[PDB]
Amino acid sequence: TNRPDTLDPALLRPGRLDRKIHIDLPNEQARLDILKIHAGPITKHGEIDYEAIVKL
Amino acid sequence: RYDSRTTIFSPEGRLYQVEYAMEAIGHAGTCLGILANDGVLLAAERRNIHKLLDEVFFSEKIYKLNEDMACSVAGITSDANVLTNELRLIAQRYLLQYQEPIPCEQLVTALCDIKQAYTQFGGKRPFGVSLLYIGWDKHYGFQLYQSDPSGNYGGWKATCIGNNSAAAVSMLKQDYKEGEMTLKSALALAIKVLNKTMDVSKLSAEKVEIATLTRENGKTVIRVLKQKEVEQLIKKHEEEEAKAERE
Amino acid sequence: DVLPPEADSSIMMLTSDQKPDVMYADIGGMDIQKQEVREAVELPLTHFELYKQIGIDPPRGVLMYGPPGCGKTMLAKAVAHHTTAAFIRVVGSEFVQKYLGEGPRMVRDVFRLAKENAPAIIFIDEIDAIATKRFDAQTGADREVQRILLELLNQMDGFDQNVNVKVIMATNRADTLDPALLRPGRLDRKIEFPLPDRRQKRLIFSTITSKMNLSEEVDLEDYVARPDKISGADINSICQESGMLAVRENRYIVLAKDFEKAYKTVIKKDEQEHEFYK
Amino acid sequence: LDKQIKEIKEVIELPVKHPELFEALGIAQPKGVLLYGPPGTGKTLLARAVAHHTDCTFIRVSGSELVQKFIGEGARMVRELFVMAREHAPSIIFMDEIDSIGSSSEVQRTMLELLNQLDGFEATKNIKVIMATNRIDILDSALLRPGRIDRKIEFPPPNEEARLDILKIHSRKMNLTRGINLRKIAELMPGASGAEVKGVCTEAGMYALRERRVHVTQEDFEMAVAKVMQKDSEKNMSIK
Amino acid sequence: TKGPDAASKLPLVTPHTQCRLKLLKLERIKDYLLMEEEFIRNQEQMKPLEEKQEEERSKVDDLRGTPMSVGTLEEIIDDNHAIVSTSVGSEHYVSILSFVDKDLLEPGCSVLLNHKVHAVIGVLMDDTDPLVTVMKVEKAPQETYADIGGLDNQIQEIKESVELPLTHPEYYEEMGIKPPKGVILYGPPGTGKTLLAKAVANQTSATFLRVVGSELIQKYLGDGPKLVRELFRVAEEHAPSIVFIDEIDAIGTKRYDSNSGGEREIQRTMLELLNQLDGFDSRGDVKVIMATNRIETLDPALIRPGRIDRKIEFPLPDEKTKKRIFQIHTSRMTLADDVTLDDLIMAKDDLSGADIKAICTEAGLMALRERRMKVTNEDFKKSKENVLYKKQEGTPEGLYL
Ligand SMILES: Nc1ncnc2c1ncn2[C@@H]1O[C@H](COP(=O)(O)OP(=O)(O)OP(=O)(O)O)[C@@H](O)[C@H]1O
Ligand SMILES: Nc1ncnc2c1ncn2[C@@H]1O[C@H](COP(=O)(O)OP(=O)(O)OP(=O)(O)O)[C@@H](O)[C@H]1O
Ligand SMILES: Nc1ncnc2c1ncn2[C@@H]1O[C@H](COP(=O)(O)OP(=O)(O)O)[C@@H](O)[C@H]1O
Repeated sequence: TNRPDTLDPALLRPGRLDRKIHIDLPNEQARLDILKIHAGPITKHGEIDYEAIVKL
Repeated sequence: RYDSRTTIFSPEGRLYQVEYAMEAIGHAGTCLGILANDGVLLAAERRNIHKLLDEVFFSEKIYKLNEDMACSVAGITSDANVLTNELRLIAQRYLLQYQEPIPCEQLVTALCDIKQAYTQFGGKRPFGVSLLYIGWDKHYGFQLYQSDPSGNYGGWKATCIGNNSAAAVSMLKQDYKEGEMTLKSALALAIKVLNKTMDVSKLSAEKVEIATLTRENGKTVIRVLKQKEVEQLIKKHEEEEAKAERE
Repeated sequence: DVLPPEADSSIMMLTSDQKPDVMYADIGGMDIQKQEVREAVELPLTHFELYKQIGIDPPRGVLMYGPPGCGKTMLAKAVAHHTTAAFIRVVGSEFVQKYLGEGPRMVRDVFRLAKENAPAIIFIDEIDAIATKRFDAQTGADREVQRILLELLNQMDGFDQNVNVKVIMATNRADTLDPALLRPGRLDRKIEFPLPDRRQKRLIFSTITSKMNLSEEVDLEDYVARPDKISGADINSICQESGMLAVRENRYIVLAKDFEKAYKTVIKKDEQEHEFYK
Repeated sequence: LDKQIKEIKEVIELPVKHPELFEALGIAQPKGVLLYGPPGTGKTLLARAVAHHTDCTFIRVSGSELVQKFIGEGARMVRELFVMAREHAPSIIFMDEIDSIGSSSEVQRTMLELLNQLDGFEATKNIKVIMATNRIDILDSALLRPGRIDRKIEFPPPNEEARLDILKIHSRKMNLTRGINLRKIAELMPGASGAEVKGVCTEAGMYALRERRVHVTQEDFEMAVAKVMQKDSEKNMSIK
Repeated sequence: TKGPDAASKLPLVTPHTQCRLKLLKLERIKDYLLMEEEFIRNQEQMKPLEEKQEEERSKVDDLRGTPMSVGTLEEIIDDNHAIVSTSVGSEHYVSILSFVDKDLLEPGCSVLLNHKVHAVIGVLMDDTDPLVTVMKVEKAPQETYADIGGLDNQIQEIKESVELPLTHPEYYEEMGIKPPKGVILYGPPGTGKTLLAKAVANQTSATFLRVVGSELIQKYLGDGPKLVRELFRVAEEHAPSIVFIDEIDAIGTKRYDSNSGGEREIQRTMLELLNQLDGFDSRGDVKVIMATNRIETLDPALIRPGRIDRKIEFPLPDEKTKKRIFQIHTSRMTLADDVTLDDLIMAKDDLSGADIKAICTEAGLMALRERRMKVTNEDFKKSKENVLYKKQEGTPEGLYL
């Protein structure tokens, strides 16, 4: 969780907290994939220019 | 509360900053002087002694403000250097203008006026230095003066300024004689005072520094005692202490 | 009929029965500190007839000072594992807002515990906050900590309620420590915990790596005799990370390059600096 | 510190045992005694001593305040406590803290109540109070008024003679050999804190134990003195 | 209505020394107290007629059981079935008639009833919170004014405020001036505010009320101000009287916001106290005296005309008041001719009466230390040094001024 502002050096020490994973930066293509995933459970014509929407 | 700015006045007419400076003078090495008609003596405690320090200088708390005067300082080092330089400048300016040595009181009052001015304006903080002056002049023979951070000054027959000044002055007032010191007794009294007030025992010669101003053939002589003289003096004092034992 | 006693220290006796399970030899290197703390605590709690024969009034206060990660909490854990007293640490630094000054609330209980079963011991670090030096006495809500420290001092010295209830302080860099809670009769034994030095890094390495796959090609001597200052927590972290690096590549036995990588990773100094401050 | 003992005895035992002397004198007997030692050496140990030969109900409060905490009774230290003490007609109370409960918040309410209760205005007598603390100056002036507190006693660090005496006192059980010189030990440990003498003795005993002997030597005591003292230094702040 | 204090056991012992008059005076007092004892010892002995061998009372005994419960008398019903509730809110409409006077029926006044049938017993109990009834005092501590000395202005002011009103209102009546009600005594500690309070308490024709400032911190939320309201009600009931509050700087101080949010709630007590002191309605005939060491810290709302009509300062005696206190204290003790009280008085400044008491006591103690009942000047020379050691002040203002 990124919520805790204070970070404990003892925790990040090997063992307790083995390693830290940085949430990747969306590339606007993962955004397209997310839109497709959420577009799934949606009723629509089908002629969706998903790339246009994500660029919008 | 009513602090920070030198200028503000406490509702009881107290300038707290200058009082803080006066108090803080107490965190300074012991220094004292004795009139001792036919001469005058200054002594100080060379605190902060370490094996590695070199001590190539000629004294550290004693300065020659002039061919006829000397002074000793206690407080911030930077301010000490500033004030010593200013004093030398003042003395030389007067000598140039009138072609005669500056009387001691005039030099003291000039420097004290500078200090007051600093306590008078809000731009700058008061000087955190207090000092003693010993000199001779035709007008009033020998003289000893003391100057404080607040800007006020006085003249004394004997006085100590820094560190345990209270005990030193108590002993002096209860032991000093008026018009009978003749120097040598003054040296003995000064050594006794230093011994009692100083924390260290046996008064290692390196701990203390001594200077004496006298007259000879119409010229002043301001000589700082070397190690051998101080060793002899402290040896004599210790012998006298032992003599007083069992009696 | 009067029923048996109730209430229990911390979770229970000896902070429950969950001993830390650490052996003095299991944690090697601080031989001197081990001996001093042992003489301080174990001997009086154990046979003290020799102490009486000398007639020494065995001390009850000792503190260990050293950087944060040079063997401390582990030493107290080992003492807990290999003692017989009702060691109730239960001293979570408690600023609190309602119950202020639980010092007597605890020590008395422990003393009540001490006479209930046997003399107990206490231990804790991170008491540096409660150290302070008084100073102002007027600013509200700031003197509560001073009240707590005074209650602690009174309880520690207090009266003849001795029951050889020993106390251990592991919060150090003692400058904020009140001279009141620093004096003979007060915490008496001051024991230093320096950075694991050469000939000690080897002992710690051997002790930690005792149970390990031990590729048999990595020479711990290289790190033992190598320069640079490294504390025990760092050495344990180095071993842990070397093991993780080995397991990452599905390597069952840690190999030398894994140890090298772990050593490089753990050594990061400031890791930012700013190229000034030199 | 015989002088302090004599003074405390005068102010405590005499009024509660010889009221006739005071009433004949025509001066109200003292009530309040303050003990303020900068290091604190001896302070309530004297307290425990007087407690032993109390011959009267010795009350004592030392745990900060007690239950002066979240609500449930405001200023419970008082009223009930003093009526209890007065119930046992002759008695003396001990406030080992005398740094809490009053130096100038909501805490000081109880201090004001205590000051009023100890002061006059329907207050009785036959009770006495001794207060132990360090740096009395911080203490509120009201508590320092002569009426509430009468005698003030400082416990200065023992001199060479006092240091020697306390050392002898704490060395009675020690199996000191023939050759040790307590005079020297007192001499080369100036600025003692009283408790420091007991500390040096105990550590010397530990030294003897480590070698597994039953004898202490001048060398052991010198090592003890060295161990007890702690020095501090740091360079480049040597200005002024 | 009610009455006050009943101490004052002949304040005329005026030799004040070992003289046969005080032997004669006190034995007269012994004679009248033994006879008044003997007057009540045989008073019941005479006239065997012990309530006519008993009558009527038996009815009240039998009608009401041995234990009487108490409750709050709610809405009254003419048929004697007024509703009453027990401590647990056990409201019950219940009959109420025996040989019981049915005229003191009010909502909210405690009533007594039977344990079993809950019938109203009779004695509508007339009592208040014991936390206040304890405060009532009827024992004057010591002398009224002679002991005190030098505060002619302060004693005059307090007299005008309190004593004169309840002695001769002729001036007030004809001129239409209402006497001042509230007085706040303030000054450095030990100046003797408490001394003057006791002084007036010794010569108060009316009942005295004593309260410490830090006495209204009732643990339970709320409550509290109810305490002070009931206190004022009680004081008003018991005829004219004076309520004295010592160390008032514990319930009202600058009325500052909750800040940290702890909700100390003492502010609520202060507001209720202020309302009762002066707000709406009328206070009645009740005087108020307040004592504190610091007055500025008090919030202005409490301190204003109509609540504290007088602010009386008690300064350090300089020379004359100092001499008065000094020789007043020394009077009751043997002293030597060589003693020079004026010498010590002049020698020392900034000295308060408490210090005078302390120094005289210490001088006597030192003299006893020397084994001499008589004192000497040197005794005082040592005493004033010993006592005045705790005080250490003065900034390095020794040269510039
Ligand atoms: N000269 C001495 N005589 C007796 N006990 C002494 C002396 N010097 C030190 N001590 C010891 O020091 C302790 C004094 O306890 P005391 O009640 O004075 O504590 P305190 O006032 O809280 O402060 P401190 O810890 O400095 O004594 C006791 O253990 C006592 O034996
Ligand atoms: N001028 C005086 N004449 C006679 N007795 C005096 C005088 N001044 C002080 N005293 C005595 O010394 C005592 C010390 O002062 P006191 O205890 O009254 O303190 P206070 O601060 O004025 O009042 P409180 O104790 O309620 O705060 C007085 O109560 C009184 O007994
Ligand atoms: N026997 C040992 N020898 C050396 N290092 C050890 C030993 N046992 C544990 N360590 C390492 O040092 C730590 C000891 O606690 P430490 O970090 O000193 O406590 P703290 O830093 O909280 O005061 C262990 O957690 C581990 O990282």
